[PDB]
Amino acid sequence: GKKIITTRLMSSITIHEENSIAALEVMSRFAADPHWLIYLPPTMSPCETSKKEGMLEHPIEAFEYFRTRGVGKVVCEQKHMGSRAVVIVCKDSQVAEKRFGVLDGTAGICYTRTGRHFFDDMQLEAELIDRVRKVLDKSGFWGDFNTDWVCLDCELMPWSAKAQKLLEEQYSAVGISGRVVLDEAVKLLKQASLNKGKNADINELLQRFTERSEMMQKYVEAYRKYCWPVNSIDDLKLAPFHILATEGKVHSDKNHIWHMDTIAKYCTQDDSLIMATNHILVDVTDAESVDKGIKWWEDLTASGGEGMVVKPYDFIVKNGRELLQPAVKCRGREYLRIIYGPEYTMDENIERLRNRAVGKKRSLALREFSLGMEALERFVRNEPLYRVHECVFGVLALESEPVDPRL
Amino acid sequence: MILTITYTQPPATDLGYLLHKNPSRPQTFELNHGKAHIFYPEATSERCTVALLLDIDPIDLARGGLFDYVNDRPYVSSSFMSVAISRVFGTAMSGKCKEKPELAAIKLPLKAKIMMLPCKGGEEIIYRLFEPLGYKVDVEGYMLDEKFPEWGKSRYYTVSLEGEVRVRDLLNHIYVLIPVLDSEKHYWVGEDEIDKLFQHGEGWLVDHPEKELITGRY
Ligand SMILES: [Mg+2]
Repeated sequence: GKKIITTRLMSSITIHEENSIAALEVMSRFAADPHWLIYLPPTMSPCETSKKEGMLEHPIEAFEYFRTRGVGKVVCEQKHMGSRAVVIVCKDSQVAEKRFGVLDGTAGICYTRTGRHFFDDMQLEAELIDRVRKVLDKSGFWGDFNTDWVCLDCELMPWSAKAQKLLEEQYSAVGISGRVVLDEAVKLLKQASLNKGKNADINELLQRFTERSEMMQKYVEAYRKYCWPVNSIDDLKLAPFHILATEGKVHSDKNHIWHMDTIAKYCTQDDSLIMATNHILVDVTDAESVDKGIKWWEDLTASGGEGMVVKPYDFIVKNGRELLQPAVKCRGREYLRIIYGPEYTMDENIERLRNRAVGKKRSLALREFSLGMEALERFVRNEPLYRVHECVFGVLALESEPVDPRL
Repeated sequence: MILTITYTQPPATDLGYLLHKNPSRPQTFELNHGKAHIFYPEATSERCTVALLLDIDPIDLARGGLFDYVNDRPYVSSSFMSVAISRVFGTAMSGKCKEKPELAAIKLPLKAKIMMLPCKGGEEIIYRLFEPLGYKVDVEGYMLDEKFPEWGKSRYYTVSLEGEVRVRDLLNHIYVLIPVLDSEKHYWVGEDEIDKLFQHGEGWLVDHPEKELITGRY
């Protein structure tokens, strides 16, 4: 049957039958203990397509999204290319049992956007949780926040730590087949060029395939940047970008500069496993500040960064009664070859990709954002588990709604 | 993505009449979801080589999931290669060659190269398919990524065929046998064309020792 959920930010969100059953599958077969699942992160929308020559995404459109909706300042954060990880740390196993109802003796958890343990090996998880516990220990975090637990929203690198089957079966398959035939194509045409249905020109063909070849090479360089071997916990990198909740408080009232600052100070000192996030503040009304944003994004992506997440200065923001995106993604030209394809930048391709519709994606994000906020507030005010769970379950169900996967 | 055919009996330019394509005139043919190019990287009295190049559009392909947009289809010798062979070498496949009827009627010393044939069953399947037709068969394989040998080897093979065979038989054999390896053909075209390129076996196929395997994969 149909499921209506009520949230503080949106009073009516429908979960349809199809979606509820698709969620029930993954939730009952592979998910962690539902006592830990107090939140699932939302999906995220990209910006309008760019006009600028040979560009699909560009900072200007994301800046304009907020400026035209009354938001004067945005925080741009590096978009780390990993896997979203929700990290909950308790001071000890007695805190987890008391506060969370968890019975298996653990004092923390790292889970994924679908609610599964990130690590197949519990010891490796416990090890990661313990490194975070010590950093919080030494920074004075527990005392300053009067809490014996914390829920962090993070990215865990490298990508290849979770995506190896995708890399093997899809990404590197395109890369080896692509590099091999495209190089051979160039070589044959060059030989044809030197020994020189409808008529074709040999030199134009050679020029075209030379370009297809150079793009394929750059596509391969792009995916490799986010892969490296993991032989122990020290090859990993955790980058928290939100402090979501501590005892008695959901930190959705704090601005993103606060999140960045508080995280850097309480989480990232003297332990290279836990990294700070490169970020900047941008006044979207000011030409000079916008120029800095652009320059900063251009440098980040030229040095191999995926792109940025553009967030409103305040965590939750509204244009009148209209809820706005809590985040807009704006990804690098080279990174996007992994998403739109190695050859998407060629003229005849990139022009056909400018006409994309983000309306549906934007609506899914708002609804998932609203469910996550509600899950966190219900848990922080001590409502029963099934009230927290229905919001978390709701996020999972909406994620099974079909939508363009390149967004 | 590439098919080459090489001929060395002087005058080797006779390969041009047999295939009904002038070595001095490169051509482009329209396919579903892209184009095919044919041209001659070499054409002398001693050596002639023809090349058939697939030019698949990744956008139109997908418009006809993330890996519907990013996939190996533009870069491999799938059933698209067969469809292109029929579109470009159709007369030669029939056996007609009014300029050199004698050459078209006998076995010629020929070499073919088929790049990036995806094959789930490995080298073994390729040998079982081509060796009984009398070819000398060379197969080479590839790792997925030489910077990541731990990801292991790809399922791609570049195949070399060499033998004394009629031009029409060489073309027919490749035309019919390539899709046998294409596990995702019924996905990218489906039914209409697949039936069309099984009718062409009406001979040697009934006598091929792998008739079951071949009829199964269709
Ligand atoms: Mg990502």
